[PDB]
Amino acid sequence: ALKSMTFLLMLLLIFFYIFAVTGVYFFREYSRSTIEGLEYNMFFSDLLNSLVTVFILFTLDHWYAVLQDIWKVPESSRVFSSIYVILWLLLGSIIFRNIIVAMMVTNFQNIRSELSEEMSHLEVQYKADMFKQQIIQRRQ
Amino acid sequence: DDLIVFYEYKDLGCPRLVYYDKPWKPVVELWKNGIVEEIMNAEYVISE
Repeated sequence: ALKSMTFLLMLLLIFFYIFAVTGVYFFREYSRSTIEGLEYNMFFSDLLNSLVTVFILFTLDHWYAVLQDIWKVPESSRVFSSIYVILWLLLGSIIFRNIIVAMMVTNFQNIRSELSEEMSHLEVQYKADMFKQQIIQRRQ
Repeated sequence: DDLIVFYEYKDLGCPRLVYYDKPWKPVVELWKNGIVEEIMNAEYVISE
């Protein structure tokens, strides 16, 4: 399986890279604001913090609460930012989870396929062996 | 030209932090014998 992980892994990490670096300077006014009462401020502060928080969005834990904690930013009619992060989390999570489970069950499929063709070839060889045993017996 | 500025920490303190292209107005408070009593709401000006 991990040998078969060739291109999908770098596709996953490069989508992570592009989406994280896009979302760095999207909720910039979340961490860079003068609001005293906030507790998810550090999530969107640094580039490494951006990687960690978009990984959190990828894992999809408390995305509701993350969105309400970013709602303390002045709502600019949600025209670009909230739809961007929601689309990113949903698309990335479902597309990558689905693609990995699909390719893993495909790996199981061809494992069983090569196993079954091996037993079929063994059965064909056994039939040929038994037929040649009849041929040899009649040849004596 | 080659104008310079000498920051005085004791008189001023740590300056506030603001960013580029942000509509900002300062908030100031009235102090009577060293206790916060009421925020300012008057007409006021700032200058350099």
